[PDB]
Amino acid sequence: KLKKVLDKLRLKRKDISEAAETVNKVVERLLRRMQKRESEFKGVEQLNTGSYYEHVKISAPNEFDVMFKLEVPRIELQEYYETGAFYLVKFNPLSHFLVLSATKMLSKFRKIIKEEVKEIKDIDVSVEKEKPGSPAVTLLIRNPEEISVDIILALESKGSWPISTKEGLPIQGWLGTKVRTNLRREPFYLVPKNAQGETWRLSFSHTEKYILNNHGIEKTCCESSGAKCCRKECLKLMKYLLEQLKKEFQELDAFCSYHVKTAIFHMWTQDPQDSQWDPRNLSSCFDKLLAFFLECLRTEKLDHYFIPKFNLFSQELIDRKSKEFLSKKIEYERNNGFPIFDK
Amino acid sequence: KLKKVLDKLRLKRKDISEAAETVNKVVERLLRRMQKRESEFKGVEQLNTGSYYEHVKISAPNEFDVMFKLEVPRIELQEYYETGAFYLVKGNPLSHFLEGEVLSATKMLSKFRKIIKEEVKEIKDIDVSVEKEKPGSPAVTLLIRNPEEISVDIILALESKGSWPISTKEGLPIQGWLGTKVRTNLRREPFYLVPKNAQGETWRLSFSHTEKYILNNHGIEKTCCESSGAKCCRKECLKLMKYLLEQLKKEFQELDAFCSYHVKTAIFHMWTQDPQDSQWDPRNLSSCFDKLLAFFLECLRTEKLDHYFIPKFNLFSQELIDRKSKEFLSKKIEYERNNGFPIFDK
DNA sequence: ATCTGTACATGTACAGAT
DNA sequence: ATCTGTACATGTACAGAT
DNA sequence: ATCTGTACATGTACAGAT
DNA sequence: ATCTGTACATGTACAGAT
Ligand SMILES: Nc1ncnc2c1ncn2[C@@H]1O[C@H](COP(=O)(O)O[C@@H]2[C@H](O)[C@@H](COP(=O)(O)OP(=O)(O)OP(=O)(O)O)O[C@H]2n2cnc3c(=O)[nH]cnc32)[C@@H](O)[C@H]1O
Ligand SMILES: Nc1ncnc2c1ncn2[C@@H]1O[C@H](COP(=O)(O)OP(=O)(O)OP(=O)(O)O)[C@@H](O)[C@H]1O
Ligand SMILES: [Mg+2]
Ligand SMILES: [Mg+2]
Ligand SMILES: [Zn+2]
Ligand SMILES: [Zn+2]
Repeated sequence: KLKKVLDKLRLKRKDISEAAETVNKVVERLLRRMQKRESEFKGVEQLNTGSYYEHVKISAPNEFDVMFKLEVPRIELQEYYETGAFYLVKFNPLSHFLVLSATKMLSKFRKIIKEEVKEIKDIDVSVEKEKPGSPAVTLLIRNPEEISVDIILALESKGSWPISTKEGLPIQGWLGTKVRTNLRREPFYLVPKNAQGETWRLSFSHTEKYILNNHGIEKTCCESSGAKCCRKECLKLMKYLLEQLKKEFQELDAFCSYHVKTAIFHMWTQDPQDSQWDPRNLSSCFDKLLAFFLECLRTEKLDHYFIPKFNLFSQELIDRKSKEFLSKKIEYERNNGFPIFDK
Repeated sequence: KLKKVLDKLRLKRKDISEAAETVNKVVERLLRRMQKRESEFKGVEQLNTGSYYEHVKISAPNEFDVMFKLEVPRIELQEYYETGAFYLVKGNPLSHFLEGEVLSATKMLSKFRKIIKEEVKEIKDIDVSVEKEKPGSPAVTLLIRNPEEISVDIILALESKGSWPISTKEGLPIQGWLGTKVRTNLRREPFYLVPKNAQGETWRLSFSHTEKYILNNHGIEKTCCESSGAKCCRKECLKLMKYLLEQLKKEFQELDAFCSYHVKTAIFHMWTQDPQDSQWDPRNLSSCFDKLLAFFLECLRTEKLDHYFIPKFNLFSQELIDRKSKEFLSKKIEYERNNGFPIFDK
């Protein structure tokens, strides 16, 4: 039933092989260009993020997310009002992006990438028209197949995480206090998503990657000498429900995969035991996930998992209309055996 | 009953405070000295090991173990006659300890020892001498007196960052317990060679750093023994077993061949055999301790206790310990077991 | 003026003390 | 149930060296 | 400072056993 | 239908060499 759906959603090794071989060619070349040429981004380092690298990518290997992270000296943050997620950066190579302007820096980053792509004749690859606000430089590759790659500029700070995250990452009952303390000793990242043009947003893609690949209360969850859980499978099913709904109804344009990822982090925290995510109980697990996501919509509350004061479902970010709309559509699919899965 | 014993065994904060304040003074000074002038041990780094740093030290804070580890690039090992544990190592600073390519353990240890003795002489803050050398030991042992007697084993160590030696490939069977990711990461840590004998150029592998990790990350659940997790009795069983041996050892010299490492090894095997945190419930301390004794007794009777990291190395081989010694310890354990542990009452 | 090995600053888990 | 000392990991400041 | 080699985890694909 | 074993593929951390 849902096994049958996950089978459809499963990526093929051949497709993975071909898609990766190309994406890596391009990314390696873009990365080479940032240092081996005397740009402001010399020393920038690669960090693969998102669904493909978490092993929760569904349908096809056609969307890849990569951080080009840049370690910066002693940095001063100032929270953009009380948003929790957005900051101004303050205090050498970067002088010419001065307060460090996100858009000015992103523009140069973008300009370089556009130049390097022009010089690529191996592969059919253009640079997508800029979406204002967005921190990505998006590449549209065509093998025969359409593949998109988000190159995300990132500042890496080695200081302790900003105050807004102090109560974030409530993994203590699930992954534990040692894991949490160690995770919060990793750097934090700022990406140039706006709000305006000088605002950066916190990024925990590196932390989310760790969590995805170390998601059990037991150290052996999903390992060769351990028991398989269905945590990732539920994430996939939920992602697919949204993807399918999103491509049918334009009313759902305000919703994205990060909403679902956030909700399931909360579910995993609420239901820490690996036994509460037994493969045999895939149906009820998926169901309790839907129920939870519906409560978030109804209460208009979905807190950033790392930044509790940042509500992704705040009125200011998404209309009541949009939420009620998605509620009805989810409720419908739920109470009619998920017809949309059959497409 | 056993809670009451563990209460006695528990260290006091006051004693910990005083003992540590002194030990650290001495060790910091000894370590500072190694970095001086054209010392062959410049770059040597500190790594605290053993029971005190694993939180399984019992009775008093009176024995501390410290590795002074020294990174040695481009190093070639040759296993000493298929033993698994022992190896030969082959204007550089260590040049002075070589015998045509071969790094002498004893020559190196001797210099190490000489330096330490010299540095201790110059300490008048604290009452601290250097214990007479124990044959078949890699340690330089300090006897500090505070008022109270405290000993500190300074252990010379080579640090190699290469892959662990072949003999350990089947070692550390933690896959069903701590997992494959933990194991892979652990085996990416360096391995250590200490100058224990067999001859004067032989070194022995050391996994004290790994054992420390295991002790402090001993559960199948990541929250085992944490503030938002469930307490197990794994460490408590180790303490009780250590105490049984310590008490027996200081009464009967027949038990001189036995050490705390034997019990530590046995319990690593027990933890592997019983991976679930529920199999080590605090409420079931008695049966947990009992199954541990039963296991240790089987090891003695079958004369088999494999090094947890080096499976082919049997710590209870006839060549290391007499049948007599094992049977003796068997009877004494069996006795304590079947008479309510009278020796705990001392 | 810049660079650096060393010491310190900051944070938390663990366990003992209250 | 809360509070506190020690160990340990990671970041950063800086007197002495260059 | 950069690059390659090695080991193994997380996947997929599929046959034979249950 | 599911489970187990093997083969094949990609990702990633880190050591040793340059
Ligand atoms: N903080 C960030 N760290 C890393 N990458 C980021 C971050 N913020 C944004 N990005 C990347 O920028 C591109 C566009 O982002 P938008 O902010 O315009 O909207 C995001 C996007 O449309 C959607 C899905 O993101 P992603 O492709 O990473 O999803 P996935 O988890 O890989 O799954 P699938 O590819 O299978 O769907 O989510 C939106 N979004 C909103 N907030 C966030 C956030 O904090 N992190 C990530 N996405 C977010 C994208 O490439 C995005 O990754
Ligand atoms: N025979 C041995 N083989 C391998 N490692 C050993 C051996 N003996 C001791 N060690 C290592 O040296 C460490 C310190 O030795 P020591 O005898 O002090 O034991 P311990 O675990 O500290 O317990 P305690 O000191 O309370 O008896 C041990 O924890 C272990 O890692
Ligand atoms: Mg993605
Ligand atoms: Mg000790
Ligand atoms: Zn799992
Ligand atoms: Zn425990």
